[PDB]
Amino acid sequence: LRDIDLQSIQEVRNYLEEAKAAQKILEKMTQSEIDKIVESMANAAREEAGRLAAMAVEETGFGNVEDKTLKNLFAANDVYNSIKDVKTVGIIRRDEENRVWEIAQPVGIVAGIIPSTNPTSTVIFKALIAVKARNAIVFSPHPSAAKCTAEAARIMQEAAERAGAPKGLISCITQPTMAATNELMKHKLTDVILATGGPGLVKAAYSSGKPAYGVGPGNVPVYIHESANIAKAVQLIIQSKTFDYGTICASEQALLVDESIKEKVVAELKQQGAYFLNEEEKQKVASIIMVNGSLNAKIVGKAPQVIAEMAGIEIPSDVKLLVAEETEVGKEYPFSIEKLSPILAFYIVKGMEEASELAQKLLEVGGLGHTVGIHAEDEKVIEAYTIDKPAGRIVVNAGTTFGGIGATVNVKPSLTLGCGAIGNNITSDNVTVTHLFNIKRVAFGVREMPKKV
Amino acid sequence: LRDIDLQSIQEVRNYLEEAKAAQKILEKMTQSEIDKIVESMANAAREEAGRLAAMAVEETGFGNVEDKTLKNLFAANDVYNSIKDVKTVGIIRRDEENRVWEIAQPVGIVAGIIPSTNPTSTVIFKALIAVKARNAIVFSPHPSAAKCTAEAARIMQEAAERAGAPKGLISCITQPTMAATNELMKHKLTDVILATGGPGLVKAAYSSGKPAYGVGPGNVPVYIHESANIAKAVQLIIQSKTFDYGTICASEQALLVDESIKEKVVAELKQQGAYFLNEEEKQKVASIIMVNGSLNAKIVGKAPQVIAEMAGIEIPSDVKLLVAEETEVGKEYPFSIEKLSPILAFYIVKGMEEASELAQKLLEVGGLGHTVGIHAEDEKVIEAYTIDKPAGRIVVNAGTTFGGIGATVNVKPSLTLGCGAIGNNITSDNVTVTHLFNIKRVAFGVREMPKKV
Amino acid sequence: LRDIDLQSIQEVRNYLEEAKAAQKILEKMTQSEIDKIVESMANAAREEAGRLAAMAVEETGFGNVEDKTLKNLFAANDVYNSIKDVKTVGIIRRDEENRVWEIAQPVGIVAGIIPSTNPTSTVIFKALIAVKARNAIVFSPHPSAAKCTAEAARIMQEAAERAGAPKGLISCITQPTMAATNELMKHKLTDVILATGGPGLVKAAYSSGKPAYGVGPGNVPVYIHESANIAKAVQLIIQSKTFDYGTICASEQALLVDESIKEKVVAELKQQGAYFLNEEEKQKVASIIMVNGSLNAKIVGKAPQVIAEMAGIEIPSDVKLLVAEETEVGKEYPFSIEKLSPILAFYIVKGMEEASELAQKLLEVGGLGHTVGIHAEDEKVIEAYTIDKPAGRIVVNAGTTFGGIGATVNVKPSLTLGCGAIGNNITSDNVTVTHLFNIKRVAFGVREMPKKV
Amino acid sequence: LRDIDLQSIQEVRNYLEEAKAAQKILEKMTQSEIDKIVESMANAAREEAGRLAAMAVEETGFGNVEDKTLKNLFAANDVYNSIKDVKTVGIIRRDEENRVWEIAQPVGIVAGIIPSTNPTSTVIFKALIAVKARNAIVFSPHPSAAKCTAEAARIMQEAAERAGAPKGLISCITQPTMAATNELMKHKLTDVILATGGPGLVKAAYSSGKPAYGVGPGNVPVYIHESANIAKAVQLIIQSKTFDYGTICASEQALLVDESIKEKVVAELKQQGAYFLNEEEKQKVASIIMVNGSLNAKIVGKAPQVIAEMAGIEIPSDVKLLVAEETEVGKEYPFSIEKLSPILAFYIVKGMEEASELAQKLLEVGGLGHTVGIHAEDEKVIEAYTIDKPAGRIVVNAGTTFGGIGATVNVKPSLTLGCGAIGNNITSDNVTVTHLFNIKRVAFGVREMPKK
Ligand SMILES: [Mg+2]
Ligand SMILES: [Mg+2]
Ligand SMILES: [Mg+2]
Ligand SMILES: [Mg+2]
Repeated sequence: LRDIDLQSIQEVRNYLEEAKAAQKILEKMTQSEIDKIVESMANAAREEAGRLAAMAVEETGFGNVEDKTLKNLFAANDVYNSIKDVKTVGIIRRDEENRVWEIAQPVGIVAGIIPSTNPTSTVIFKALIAVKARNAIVFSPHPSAAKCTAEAARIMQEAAERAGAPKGLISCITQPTMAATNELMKHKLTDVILATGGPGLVKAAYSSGKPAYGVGPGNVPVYIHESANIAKAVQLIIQSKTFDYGTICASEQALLVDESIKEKVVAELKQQGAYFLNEEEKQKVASIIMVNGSLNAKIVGKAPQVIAEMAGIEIPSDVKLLVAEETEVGKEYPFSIEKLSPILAFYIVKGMEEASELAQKLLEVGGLGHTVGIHAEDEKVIEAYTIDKPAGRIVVNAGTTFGGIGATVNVKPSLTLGCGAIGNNITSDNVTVTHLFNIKRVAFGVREMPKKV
Repeated sequence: LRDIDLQSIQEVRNYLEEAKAAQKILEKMTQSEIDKIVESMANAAREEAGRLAAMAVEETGFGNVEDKTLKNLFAANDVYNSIKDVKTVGIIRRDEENRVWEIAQPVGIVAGIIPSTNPTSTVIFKALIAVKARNAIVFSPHPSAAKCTAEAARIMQEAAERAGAPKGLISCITQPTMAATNELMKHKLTDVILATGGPGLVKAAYSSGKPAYGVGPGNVPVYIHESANIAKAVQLIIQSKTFDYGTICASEQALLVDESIKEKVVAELKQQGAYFLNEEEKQKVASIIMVNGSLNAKIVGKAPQVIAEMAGIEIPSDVKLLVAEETEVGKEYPFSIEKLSPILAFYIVKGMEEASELAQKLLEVGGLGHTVGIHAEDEKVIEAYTIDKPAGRIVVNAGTTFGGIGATVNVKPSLTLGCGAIGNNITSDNVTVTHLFNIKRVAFGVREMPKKV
Repeated sequence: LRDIDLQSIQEVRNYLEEAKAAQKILEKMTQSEIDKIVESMANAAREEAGRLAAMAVEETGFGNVEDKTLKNLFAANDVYNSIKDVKTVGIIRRDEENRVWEIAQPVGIVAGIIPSTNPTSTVIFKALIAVKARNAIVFSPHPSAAKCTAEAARIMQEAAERAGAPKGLISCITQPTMAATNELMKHKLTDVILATGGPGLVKAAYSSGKPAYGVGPGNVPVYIHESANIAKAVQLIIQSKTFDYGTICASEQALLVDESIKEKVVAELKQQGAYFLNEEEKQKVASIIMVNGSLNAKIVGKAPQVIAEMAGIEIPSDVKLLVAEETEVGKEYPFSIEKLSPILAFYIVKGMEEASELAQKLLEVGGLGHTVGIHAEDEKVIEAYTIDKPAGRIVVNAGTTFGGIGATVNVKPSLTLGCGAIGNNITSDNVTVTHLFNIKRVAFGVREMPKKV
Repeated sequence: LRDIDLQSIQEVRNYLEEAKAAQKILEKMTQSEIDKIVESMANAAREEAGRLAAMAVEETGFGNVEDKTLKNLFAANDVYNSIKDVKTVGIIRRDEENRVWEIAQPVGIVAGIIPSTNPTSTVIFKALIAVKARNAIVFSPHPSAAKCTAEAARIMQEAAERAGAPKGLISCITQPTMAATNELMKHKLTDVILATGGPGLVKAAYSSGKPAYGVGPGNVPVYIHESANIAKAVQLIIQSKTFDYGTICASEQALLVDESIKEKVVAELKQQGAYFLNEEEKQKVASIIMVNGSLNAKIVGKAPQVIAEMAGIEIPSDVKLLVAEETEVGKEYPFSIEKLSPILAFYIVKGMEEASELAQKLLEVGGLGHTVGIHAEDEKVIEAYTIDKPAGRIVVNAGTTFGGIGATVNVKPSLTLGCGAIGNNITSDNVTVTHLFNIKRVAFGVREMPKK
């Protein structure tokens, strides 16, 4: 075979056949044996966190090395700790009085689609949950992130083998193509797809004929209520928003601010490193946010100074993020969409009801089912505001990046955030190890069936 | 007539838009208002169980009215009782230690695909679980069951309306066509597909671009170990196998019997109404079990006497099931496949190990992930036999029809039995109300994110 | 509004069924009855040519009324004269020495796809050749020209009918949709597709499952050799290029001019109304020629003054066309593409070999198999230049608009110009009446077949 | 084996790229150089006719070696003779009074789809007409005839190359797959599809995005009018019908016979080797004509004795064809469909009018646009009968096999019989060399364009 599309198809087929053999071997191991493999994988991810981070920044041009290192550690530490004690081998629950017990059943071979924004960390995370549940996994990288994705996969497989795992358990397409992605998603041997990517790739996953856990995009609106701790709220928002220069789907995109505290919030934002664009600077930044009707890849995950330069504006070197005041919401209004960069929209609101109506509109521009935030000290207000928001993660008094993924609030640590039915997803959960094994129920007859009505 | 396809598309579009408006109204109600609607629906199903049963037998030619009535009552009583106390409105859980509230979120509009074998009971089952989780539902019948399916939906909607539900909540396609099925599965307003049907239609649901809960087919092997109470085992098996003349996917298809108790088992089966075919009779029956290389629809749900007539053999009028001693397994051995009728294969085995190898082979002929059975009093044998069977329902000392669906063993009452990844499904659960709402998590800041490494 | 797609499908189905019935009636008529019908149609077109021209300019904003009026007359007169004496009924050829005779066989129902640039004239031309060949025809308009296209079809039907034609012989989709176009191209009653449109629609026609005659796009290069009558060649070029403000695919897009007459040709161009853009103005005009990577629709068929304003430059009010001197060819050099407007590129060449090289490059930019031109009085040069050019119409000493369609050179009058295999078409012919009937051959035994080798 | 699909796709891409290069070199040759290449090809086909015939019978199980040898010679002789003097290089026509020239332009690369019934003869025919028009051609065989089809191709290429043709001009997919068929039909470099096969491949060819010449199936009804020379009609009918055991699409499938001569026709048929089935025998043969609502592949191109064994009937050795009297027409009546084997239907009619009505109904069962036949000496009846038949080939006083392909009546020699719009084809012509080059017209200004 000479041509790269055919070669990539053959490569996927080889990987899946090898994965099938590897998973048969893995399924026979004890819980201790599995847990030892997962622990070794987590240890290698930890050791390799910085180096993988630097590969990703260099290859993709997104983000910064210190934050990608922390993203990798989040996968190596937080994800690992949330699954290390989960029972995944044999009988995992007995219910003596109902005369049922539950047996864990691996799904088999998982197809992992990896994003360009979180390439190495998503590999670490998916490799850990897949292998803990006793599956093999075959990865498909984004073409912009092919080399670092593959290196992360190799490190996981080699760490797994050192602890006794079989060859071919963890693999990665080396030459990404549409043909190979299509083969991986539709192949006979593929059992479950974990599709972490854009809406089109997720749509393909749910068109594949295979069971799939997809995600949806975010466009996270955050309400700062007049009861907020303003300095703390601003601190949390800025740390979350500028993390890896805004590459995570759960990051803040718009602030909705009660008019009674707007002056204080602005001053606090400015003090903590935000640059407020004037009407002319806003137009110039706006004109590079979108090209040809969608987000400009060239601003994704870029420092505020790089964005400033691209837009032809002039800012201080210590600026942490750009902010623009906004009144409108929609695709024709670039500051109201998901920006995946250190840029925030700033909407003034009269109170909670106007905030909710704006939040609903912003979610409808490419954020349904994903994440919202609120900063407030009034529980009544928090309860009334949050109850009807279409998001699987409703983050209170925390940065939405770190809350969404379960770093700083107690949802399951994950880099695959299901957006529920409203987001065209099978679940609203943070996807984790329990999504990658089936439960079999052994159940005894305890009632008699009548055969007369 | 030329344009029934276009009219059926239009009808789907009308139902979904009416379903959209209805669900919005439903979603605003209290738990008690929802529960009153569900209760009224259950009551009406109970009252109409016999009339729906009769419509289904006459229209499809499958089964008998007594058993179909019981099947409807299973949906009206067992399913109702298993969901009536489930919380589905608002905050369903507050986790004070983890600082997380769980909010129940309806998926929206469910597309319910209905099989020709369990037409009215599946409608009852799906309508109850859909409405209890605060959804609208649009049904799609098999063409050979369009009238009884639509009548069951009509009765569910009228019952719901009587107790306060909005018009348009529950609807059913009246003119089934490929175009309409396609429209329903792919339409922008459809949120989740419940696909109960053949592997073809389920594959279509997982190809639709939408989240789906599919099923897989059964081909249930049942092991009678030498330790079994033989009279009781045979009774449970015959009651289950002949229920509705064998139309339920969980019903027994092959018995695997320890040689040491073969003669007793055969004699007990004969005593309880089984007719063992001789070699000439076997071959005549085998000829009408499949046409092309697939199950012959004309024997599905037929009394033994009808089948005898079809195969041109004669049998006593009191015969309850046909049995055929067999040694081979494969698509080309018609007695080893799923027969969906009162025909049972009979395999002799030396012990448990040989039983497992045959069970495994039978499941591979179109039963993976579905159901298995075993009859035994030796607990260690039970434990050893059951641990490695690829079936979501592993039924011990009960009829597999009634065990699988949760009538006589404690799995969730359901007529949509997921077969997990091994059967191309997103779950191995008995599908129930918890599969039709997403959980949103309101989660408070409880940890700090480290700024550096 | 929601169901306009479904209504348009039903509309197509009605038209096709009525056309089938109409065509059956028409096929039984004599040659003289057919010719009377065709004559009536042509007279009606001749009478309506001005009115339909004004409708098309009004609805599409392309071109001008005087030139569209002449375009309609081309179809009502030239096309009509080229077919009125063609034999299309019964035996059309007798070969007595070969013992064979030919019988004309109508193709049946023709699907005619109509462009936005030539909406009324293409309808006239197609209706004439279809009915002359004893076919029915169902038209599909471009959306931006639906009204004037439908009105042209109506006038043709009513004229046919006045002369004795059946109802439903000529029809037109009134609400164009993708669904209707698809239905028309693929319907079981559709016999032959005339696809006059962009490469996307023609590709759809060759993917329809049906026999199709398509076109390709033009990008016509014209060589002015030093032997040319310069005043006459510039006059021919200008009249052709500015006709309907350059909407026709066969219109000149680039001039290739011998260095030795460069100054004379430039001067002659200016004298006859050409405005040569300077570097400043070039860049401004280029900015509006392409939006995204394709031709800007807003310049199509616009007077040079409109284009000047759009580009924000000032030109004298008597300017008939803009000209830009160029050296590069390719899809990123906007002056080298097909411009469908009164803009002309202008290349200097040392002589014939460099002219050929450039013409080949220019046709590769979206003109393959369509049209080329040369002005020259040297016969040897004409022969050597034309022999190897990939164009079905090779126009000598004439404007290419009028030449390509057969107004001023002797190719068959047509508005559907096949670009041959090189342009992804079944023919390189100017499509006309002989493409719309099949020939049947009645042939007698004249030789004996050997029985043995 | 797992990835033969991928290998076959790569093979197609290699052939197309080499085809491209080859055609570019071929296009520069003189008419004289082209004609020498074509002649050399036709010579080699002639020499290899018997050998190819034996391979095809062995590989496919269809027909017999003698008739297949004749079929290959028809391509090597009749097709060659019909194209060898056609002008195809450069300027092919000049017109001083209209001031127009015509230049022949090769289509480029031809994808030739080859049926299982005529596998080697169709390769010879398509290669000759494609290379004569100065094209390259890539063949796609039916899986049942892969080896003999590739060998026919190899022989043409070798012969062409001996006479100076470039490498890669003529090629053939060696392992047929769906993937490879799809690739060849849809590839960027493919210019024209010649689709000779069942309605399904033909549909795929007109669904490919590419210009295509398809065929349609035959179901040829033949009318024997009371004015016919009966002994001669029967002979022509039997020789045509039994040729290669009935594998050619133009072959007779049903006789429509004037009541007034019925007895003589029956007697004459029997005398010339026909076996008339009794009612019981008819039911048994009917039972194996159709399998699963379509023509049973297992009777295609089989001797009548072989068909007799399959049906459980007993017939003499010297029988040449089976005949059944029939009254009904439709898919539910196996004797009324296209049988591609030495089986004929026998209908009695009162006269021409019932014959036409019957002929129309038989064509609507899978024969539209293809071929029809009549045997008669009354010129007026011939004219009256033929004028309204929807067939591109209307064969008079000849066997329809040999008439339809142009062996024994003057239509262009061809094994790709277009069935017109009524047969879902772009033409009703016997496809030949002129369908494989475009005409470019060099045309001079002769008129002025006005205003108002
Ligand atoms: Mg699998
Ligand atoms: Mg929705
Ligand atoms: Mg037709
Ligand atoms: Mg080409």
